[PDB]
Amino acid sequence: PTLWSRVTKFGSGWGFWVSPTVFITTTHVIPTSAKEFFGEPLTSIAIHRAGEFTLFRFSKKIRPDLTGMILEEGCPEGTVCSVLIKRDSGELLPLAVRMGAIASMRIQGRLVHGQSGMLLTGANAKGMDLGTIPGDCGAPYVYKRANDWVVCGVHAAATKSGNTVVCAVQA
Amino acid sequence: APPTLWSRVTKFGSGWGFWVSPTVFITTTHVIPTSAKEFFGEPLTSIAIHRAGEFTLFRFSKKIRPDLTGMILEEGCPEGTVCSVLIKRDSGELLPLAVRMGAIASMRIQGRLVHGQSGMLLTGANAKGMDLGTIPGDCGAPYVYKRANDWVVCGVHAAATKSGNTVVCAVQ
Amino acid sequence: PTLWSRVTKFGSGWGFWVSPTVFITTTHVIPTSAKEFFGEPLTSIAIHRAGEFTLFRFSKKIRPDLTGMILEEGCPEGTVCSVLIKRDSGELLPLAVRMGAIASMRIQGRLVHGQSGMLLTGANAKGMDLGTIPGDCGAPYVYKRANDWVVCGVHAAATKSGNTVVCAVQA
Amino acid sequence: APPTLWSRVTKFGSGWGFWVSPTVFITTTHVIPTSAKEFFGEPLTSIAIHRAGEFTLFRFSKKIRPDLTGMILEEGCPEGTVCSVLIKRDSGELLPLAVRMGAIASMRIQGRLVHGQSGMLLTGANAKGMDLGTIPGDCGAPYVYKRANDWVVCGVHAAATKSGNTVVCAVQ
Ligand SMILES: O=C(O)c1ccccc1OC(F)(F)F
Ligand SMILES: O=C(O)c1ccccc1OC(F)(F)F
Repeated sequence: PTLWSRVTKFGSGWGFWVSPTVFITTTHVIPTSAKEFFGEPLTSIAIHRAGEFTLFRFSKKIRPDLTGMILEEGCPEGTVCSVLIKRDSGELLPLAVRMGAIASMRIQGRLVHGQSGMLLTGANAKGMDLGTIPGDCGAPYVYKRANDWVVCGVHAAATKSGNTVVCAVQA
Repeated sequence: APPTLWSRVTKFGSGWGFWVSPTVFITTTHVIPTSAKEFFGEPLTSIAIHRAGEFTLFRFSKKIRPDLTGMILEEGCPEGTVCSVLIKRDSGELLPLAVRMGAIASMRIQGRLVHGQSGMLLTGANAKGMDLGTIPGDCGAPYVYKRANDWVVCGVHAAATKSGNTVVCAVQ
Repeated sequence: PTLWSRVTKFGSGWGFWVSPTVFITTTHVIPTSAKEFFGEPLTSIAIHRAGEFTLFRFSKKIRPDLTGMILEEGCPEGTVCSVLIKRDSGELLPLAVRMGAIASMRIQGRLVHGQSGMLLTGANAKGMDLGTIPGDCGAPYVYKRANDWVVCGVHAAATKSGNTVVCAVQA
Repeated sequence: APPTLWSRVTKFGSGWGFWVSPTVFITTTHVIPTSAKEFFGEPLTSIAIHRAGEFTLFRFSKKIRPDLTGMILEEGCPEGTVCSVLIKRDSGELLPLAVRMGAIASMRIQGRLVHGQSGMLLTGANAKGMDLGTIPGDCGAPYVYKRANDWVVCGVHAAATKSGNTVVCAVQ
């Protein structure tokens, strides 16, 4: 009965269960030495990568407690999403982000491609929480539309200021 | 928010309260159990109650929480200050909901008349629900913000609109 | 062909032409000594006041160049409106405001009733423009909905900070 | 924005340009008339052109605008800075559109590849239109912001998305 339930610690960051068999994450957090994930051998896992966005489809239900949600290739410009950040502290941190255009976007010295957005906290977090930290990568971008939650990508990067974030998206 | 702030948040009646010092506990008036004659081992006799509408402050005659340092409680915060509401949810999960504070207001929220410092949640578009917004069970949860050095507490969770987006913090 | 066209200097502030015969303004800006407005005698003008919101209906078309727009009693909580500020300088200043609840709201020492909102400029204007000044009262609150512009009230007050505004609304 | 800043905004080709000093005029590359051999009485011969994609700077050999003081032009602004875009519209109307600036970006805007400092308009929800947003005619309009004492200029209007909400400022 909760979206928070779907946000799972993974590699150097997090990922998100879209359904009992589909898990999405940020490509840079995935382990580079692995034979199995969540007790299924890589043998049995379809991997689909598109830049900083990776989708895994398992051959058996890993989370049969979940129903399948809508996944979309980003959202309409001006949509206000929630980035669902979990911290190792036990803290849950849903932050509002106004989404902008698809772009390639030089984020502290790095070329990153995805949908840009700006945190509504503007306070421009520098250790009060209120913004993202490197450890948060792979957290999902969701919003409510009619009666349904939509997930439209995963957290790939953020600028020192904290104002600008990049959501990696399905191709 | 630091653990010593989470530490001050106590389960109380139909919601929560917050330890400002070893002898001072604050909460929302409507969560206080109406028939209670004793709190933390002390009878009403031994407790100073100060009530102003939906804000209630208890001062005990002995240190109930000697592990704590006295903190700054202020009468709300400056307009435009972004606060965290320290909400505990099922399973030792900590939910510090970001809120932009505005004006001292009076409102009718679902039949009932409410007075305090209004704010708007910064967690999502329609914050209607337990995942992005408040629930009745969160009443009494403290509003807090970090200054240059400090954290300060400025009120307790009293109400939210059917939409989710607007909250009311009751104030000293 | 422009919404800006409908924003007309008036008394100590402004008002807005909803149609050729209907003009809305903030009650406190209206002149307290008058026999005619826009060349029609008060004789011929229906006045409807509700607190800080006043509607005038003329007996003849004053602005027959305009079509009639939708007027609504405030908007849904979380709607992002535009306050259409005109300055005596010639400047046009559309500012985004996220609307909140109907409330009575003590704004620098004054009881004002209407829909509260917060300026997205957050910078909290103190002489860069980016916020309202007393002279701006009566400016309309509009937003786009399907193919139609909606007007849902007029600017009645703002806090020193600049963050909080009150939109006066139809009863 | 002060009148001495509005004063610097000149009608130029398919849009606008801006006088940084008596001898320095900046604009968006794509508004420059392609067949022009003379500007403000001077032939190309006598003008220093510096071009970096969609930003063009002209330095003349004589004071074209001796009424002006030299101003600070910077290579864009810090992330989170709120700028004004100094747009002139039909009838001596002045439209300083509020924009929150973000990251140096590369985008495809309606078939065409664009590079500069991205921002989001603060004028309304869907800024699609001339009343809340930009139009093709606004290209070259300067981006400016007020500091403690100063105003600074940090780029010129190069592009906007079909939605309205995202703009691109080309930078030195
Ligand atoms: O001191 C205790 O017994 C205690 C134990 C767990 C949690 C809170 C406590 O403090 C108090 F609220 F005062 F009871
Ligand atoms: O100095 C002038 O002739 C002048 C007159 C009106 C507007 C701009 C002007 O400056 C210049 F752009 F340089 F032409």
